Amino acid sequence: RVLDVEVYSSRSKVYVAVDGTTVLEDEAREQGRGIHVIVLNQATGHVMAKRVFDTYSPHEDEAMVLFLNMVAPGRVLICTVKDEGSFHLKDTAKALLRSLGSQAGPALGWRDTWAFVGRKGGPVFGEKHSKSPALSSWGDPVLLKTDVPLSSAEEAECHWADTELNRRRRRFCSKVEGYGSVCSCKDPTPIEFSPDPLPDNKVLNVPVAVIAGNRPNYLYRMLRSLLSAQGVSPQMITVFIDGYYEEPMDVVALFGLRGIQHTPISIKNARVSQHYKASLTATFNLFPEAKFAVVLEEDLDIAVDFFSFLSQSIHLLEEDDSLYCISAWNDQGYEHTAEDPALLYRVETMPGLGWVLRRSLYKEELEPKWPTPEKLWDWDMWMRMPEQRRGRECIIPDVSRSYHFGIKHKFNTVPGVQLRNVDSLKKEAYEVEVHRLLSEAEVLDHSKNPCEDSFLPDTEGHTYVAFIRMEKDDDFTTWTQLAKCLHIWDLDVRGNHRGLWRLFRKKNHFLVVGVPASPYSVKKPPSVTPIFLEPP
Repeated sequence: RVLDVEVYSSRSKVYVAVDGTTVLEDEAREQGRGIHVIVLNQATGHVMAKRVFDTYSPHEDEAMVLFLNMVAPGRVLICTVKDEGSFHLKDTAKALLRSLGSQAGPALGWRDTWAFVGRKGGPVFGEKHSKSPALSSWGDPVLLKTDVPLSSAEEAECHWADTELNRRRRRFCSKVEGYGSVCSCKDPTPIEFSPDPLPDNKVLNVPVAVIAGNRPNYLYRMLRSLLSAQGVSPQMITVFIDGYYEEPMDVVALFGLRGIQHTPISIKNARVSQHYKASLTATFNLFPEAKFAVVLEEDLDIAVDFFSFLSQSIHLLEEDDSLYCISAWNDQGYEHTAEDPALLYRVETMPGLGWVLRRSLYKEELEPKWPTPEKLWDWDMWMRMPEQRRGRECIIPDVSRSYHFGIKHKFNTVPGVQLRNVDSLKKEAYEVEVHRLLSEAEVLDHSKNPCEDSFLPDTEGHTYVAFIRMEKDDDFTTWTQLAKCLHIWDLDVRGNHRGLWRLFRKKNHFLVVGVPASPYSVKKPPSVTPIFLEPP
């Protein structure tokens, strides 16, 4: 058979139509702006992808050239511009549009209305161009009646060997486009992974909760990092999606993981908060013998040794009840302030971004008092308030084991790292080592400037101390200002332990103590006057 595709380019609206039923409209007044790309398979005409690219605005043309390159060849692409798409098209995008046999596309100019439907890899089916006769005038709205030959059920599909990876590959690859080489006949990229097994692994039977929304592109990247991490048990992973969006679920099914959907109790940050609640209770219901639960969000890269790092450290959670969590994320650990991968800290905060929650804490304290949907509080800020944290601390590594790729942070690439002196992070033993470190550490010149490298001797390996004005345990004026000029996280006050911040400057360990609030002011010579910085 053959498909009557109807595409339409206009000033304020834009639509497509596949055998009588239009699968995308957009008469909205301020939005949708740029080229709209819709993608429908070549043997049934089902939509596999829907896109918008603001090439009226800079650099979205680069998003489009990428995406069209990720679309499998043979595939009928339809384009239909509205409002304006010329302004930042650039030679590269016009070149790709030429490649797909479009000639009115590469010559697209100011506020033109242009519609193109055609096959990727030839040939062209219908192109329709409209020229803006004046610069305030626009291309007369265009409508393009093309009939599009339907291919065999066999020529649209990729004939791989019948491995059931490739069975789930085909169920994904025939449903959504834009994921590229995972859906390409030749050189098909892997859909399961061969992570080196971690021996002595204590995190075997800890569930992994993946908190995801309608960002399938992020979640695909996330899961590939995760299922590649040393010692993963995909059995224990379940991806909680907040909504009934099918594309994020198809990515879950592509890797063959367990996917839970949740009806969005809204609004805003309350809505995220309720998804976290729902997902957490759900994880402990799917795994009632589970003492802990790993919580990862979909916008995170998972370091190679992430489960190596948890297995070594998780005994601390049950042996030390003054611990709130274990986190993979050092707020202060950027590439220039973090160095030791074997090293661990205690901090009086709850960083999130890949963390371990203990079952007892959740069902005995947190879940009963979890904020109602009426209140628009961030879940993590609420978990960091003293009624929830109750003065407990979180284990973090100096080099993080998660990377946040949403929308310069140091991230561990070395695998199978042996953490040093793990048991020295129980409450009292950590205090032993802290004092130990201040007794061996060389005090600095506190009349020299702390914001420049001049502050630290030109050396590597030594450990140093600086003292800053912290009048109360609530006075972070000087530290916030300090934080800014070393170019690390500055907004809120993170990584403090009894008034002590641990960081690295110029490959040397570097200790900041707030005087007099911190109980470590005892280590400060009377000669030294505590450093103080004011803001504006």
